[PDB]
Amino acid sequence: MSLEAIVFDRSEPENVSVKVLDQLLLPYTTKYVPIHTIDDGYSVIKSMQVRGAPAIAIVGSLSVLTEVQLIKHNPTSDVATLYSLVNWESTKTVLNKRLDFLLSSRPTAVNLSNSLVEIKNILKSSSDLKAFDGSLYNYVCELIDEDLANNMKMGDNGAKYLIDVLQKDGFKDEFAVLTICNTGSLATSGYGTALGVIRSLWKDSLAKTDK
Amino acid sequence: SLEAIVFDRSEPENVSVKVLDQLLLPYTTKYVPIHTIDDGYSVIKSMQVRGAPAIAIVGSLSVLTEVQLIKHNPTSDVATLYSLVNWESTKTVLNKRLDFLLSSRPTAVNLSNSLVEIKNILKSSSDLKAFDGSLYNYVCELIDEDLANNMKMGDNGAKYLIDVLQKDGFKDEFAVLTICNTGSLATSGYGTALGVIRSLWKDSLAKTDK
Amino acid sequence: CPRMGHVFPLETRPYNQGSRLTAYELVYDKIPSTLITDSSIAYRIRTSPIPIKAAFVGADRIVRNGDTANKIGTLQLAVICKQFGIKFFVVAPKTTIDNVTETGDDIIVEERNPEEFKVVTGTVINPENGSLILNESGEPITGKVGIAPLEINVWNPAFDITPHELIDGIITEEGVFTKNSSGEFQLESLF
Amino acid sequence: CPRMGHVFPLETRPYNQGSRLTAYELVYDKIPSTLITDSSIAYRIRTSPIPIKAAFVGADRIVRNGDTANKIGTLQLAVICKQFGIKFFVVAPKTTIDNVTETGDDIIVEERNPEEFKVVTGTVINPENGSLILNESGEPITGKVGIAPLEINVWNPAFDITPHELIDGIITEEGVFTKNSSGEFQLESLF
Repeated sequence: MSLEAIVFDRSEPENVSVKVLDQLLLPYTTKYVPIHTIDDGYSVIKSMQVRGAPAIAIVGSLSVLTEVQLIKHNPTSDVATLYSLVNWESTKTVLNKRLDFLLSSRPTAVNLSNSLVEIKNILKSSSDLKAFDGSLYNYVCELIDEDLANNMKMGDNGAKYLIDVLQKDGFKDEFAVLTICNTGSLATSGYGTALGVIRSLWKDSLAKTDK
Repeated sequence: SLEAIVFDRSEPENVSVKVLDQLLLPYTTKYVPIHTIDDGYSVIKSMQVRGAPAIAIVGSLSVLTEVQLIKHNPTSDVATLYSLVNWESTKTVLNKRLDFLLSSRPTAVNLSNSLVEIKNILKSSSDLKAFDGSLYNYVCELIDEDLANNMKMGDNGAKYLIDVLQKDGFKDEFAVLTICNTGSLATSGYGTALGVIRSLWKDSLAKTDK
Repeated sequence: CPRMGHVFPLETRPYNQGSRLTAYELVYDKIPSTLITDSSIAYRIRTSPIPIKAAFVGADRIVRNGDTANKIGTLQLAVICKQFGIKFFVVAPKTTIDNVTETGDDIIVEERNPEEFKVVTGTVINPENGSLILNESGEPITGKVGIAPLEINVWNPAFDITPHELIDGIITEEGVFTKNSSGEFQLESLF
Repeated sequence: CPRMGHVFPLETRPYNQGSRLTAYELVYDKIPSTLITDSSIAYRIRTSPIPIKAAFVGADRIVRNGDTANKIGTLQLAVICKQFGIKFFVVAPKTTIDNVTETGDDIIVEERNPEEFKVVTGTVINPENGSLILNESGEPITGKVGIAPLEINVWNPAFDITPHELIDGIITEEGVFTKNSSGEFQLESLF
């Protein structure tokens, strides 16, 4: 999948893998960056190797999950030594600090903050790391699956809305649209926001020309 | 540094012309010699020279370098396009080459305006030697009026804006926007829009002496 | 019935999201498209063979009154759309809503390293023949070129702010929000 | 007394006259300047700490009614200036007058090779550390990078047309021409 900004293998809920396209190098170079820790999440966001508001939130969120799974699976790893694992409150203190670090990556898009607030709420109601791990896995799956489903929904909402506006105005012809930046599968979990609407419009147009 | 076209006019019968390759600025400063209308066409089409007046100037100069080359050496490649023993046949080929040169880039009208004047000078020329000398005077004046007019319009525009601002009650520091390149790199020097900016800056420096 | 027959994505300097990423997606999906410079919007509208009937933009942050932070150039596009009477829509999920910040003036706008403006990243091109330069594994090599003097200062905001007055609709998974007769969005359902 | 304190030149894609050439002259002359993207005009106006009070552009062809062909982006700058109430001036010599063509619709507009848009020429930068790459003799090296897919169609007009309604004044060596109460320029003296 040439267009997938974030490749999330969720097939082992306890041992997910995450890698991201380096968007600095597209379109001629397709290179993946592994995500293992919050430092990786911070790094790819700050450097704009991953960008796009929702993709930023998704990679950020995923990097917390890979981090907590790594410290479970390798208590001797570099990241694990940041933690006093003997004590849940002490563990949370460092995790919260690292969530604040991640938040500082790039300020303007709000998606990341919105997700990190939710992750903190999950952390505050988890009794131990294991519970947090499981609930965070659920959270990231939901964040991603809702992002894609909602992109399709909004795409169709926007397409229908414009067609209805034009049909009311008695416009009957071919039309063009303008867009800016990147809001497609490269900026999101897939399908996209403004580019989603354009994709929905294209589907409608193909149906019409087929006929 | 900022001189788009380097025209050595000091020997009127044997001028030299070379142009900054504007594709390579600002880090690289490299010159392209102009000897023929072919060179003129090429640097214009490829935008090694650009800016409406600079295009007209290099175009015009390329005609001069061609005419002088075919005078000095009837055997050069470009010369063999001409039957130089016959003035009417020569004028014809010149006119065709002027049409070729015109086709370099169509939108800016300065080139066309210069080539029309050159065709007119050519029509009043009794032989290649007379054309040579008259073309030299023409291009010298094109360039010289370009610079003097750049500075005149620069001052006109600066005076105008300060005028309008003062009348509207504006008394403070202000900023301006500009687009493209309209300075010394686009002209004989000083420039048009950037010329007004340069005049406004002189006005500003003067005012912050007081 | 009307149908979309073409898309005009903007290059989107300085990072080039448009030319490097959006143009890639459009090519992949075989959607008829013509990439244009950021500076070409106005002339593109006046000359387009197919009437331009909408701009769709995303969002980075939509605050309580609908004011929107999006990629630098978004404000500009909205202003041009206003001039030419073209509908301008922001398209974003509820996850992009900021339900605390009241207005656009209160948004913090990231400004990035000037070198990200003055130096352009892209695939190395063979100066002799114009083909891609590839490494020993057959993959295109990334290169960078500088397009401005070291000495010139630049302004490199990653975003601008589009006031809600310029936005014809906010399109979300919950529906399309429009302004009331007093010119205000009512986004409460998204908070 | 009012005085100019700052210049904001546009990069001017795709050839980059603004960043490579104008920024160079401005540095040379030591005129206080900040280079901005073409897409940044509107946001720059809204945030500038120094009021922007004019735009000055050149011209490639001014026709009999004052409609002006100039670098692509000029029409757009004119529109943005109109929207923000900023005076917009075309500055050019009589040699740039076309005394035959009646109106802007009749002007022929050069379109250039798509590779000049998709490929960016600049001085080669070390993609790891950001310094200039120098050749054996210690000189900067010219390089090219591609910033869009091979497959994407592009629109690459070298100029756009600004209608005279959007031009506040035409500044020449012969003086400043402005519109009469009918909204018409009277350029006859320049023909």
